[PDB]
Formats: sequence, structure tokens, C-alpha cells
Amino acid sequence: ELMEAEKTKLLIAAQKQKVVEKEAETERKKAVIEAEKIAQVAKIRFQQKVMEKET
Amino acid sequence: EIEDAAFLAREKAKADAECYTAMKIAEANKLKLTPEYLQLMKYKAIAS
Repeated sequence: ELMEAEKTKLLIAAQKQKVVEKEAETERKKAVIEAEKIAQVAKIRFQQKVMEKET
Repeated sequence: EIEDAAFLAREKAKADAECYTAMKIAEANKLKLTPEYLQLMKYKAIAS
């Protein structure tokens, strides 16, 4: 019986693989969006710094 | 670049301010630096 349980346990992993891949892709997208946010905020801060130095 | 523009003009003011003072000290030196004053300062330079 335990031999047959392992046979099906392989099938469960073949789908948990896709689930984990999708979760990792979601995390990747979130991190990329956060990086873009930081980039734009830095752009605004640098414009402010240039104005600071002119004054 | 902005800082270079600011600093270069700052040093022109410092140069002008010191140049004006030096000429004014030069003008005063003509009357101040008499032989008697030079002797007095000579003897005062060694009191310590």
C-alpha cells in the first residue's frame, strides 16, 4: 500500500511545482513594482536637490 | 556644476575683500612705519 501512495505522491508534487512557480512569479512582480516606485521617488528627490542647490 | 558656479564667485569676493584691506594697510603703513615705531617694535618683539 505504501508503494502505491508514493506513486500518487509524485503527482501531487507535479502540481505543487506549478503552484510554487506562480507564487514566486507573484513575488517577483511585487519586487519589481517596488523597485520602480523607489526609482521614481528618487527622481523627485533629485529634482528637489537641484532646486535646493540653486537656492 | 552649480556648486562650482557658486564657489568660484565666492572666492572672487574673498580675493577682493583681502585685496582692499591690503591696500588700506599699505596706505596706513606709510605713516605708521616710522623709524621710531620700527625701533619700538624691535625692542617689543623680544620682551617675552
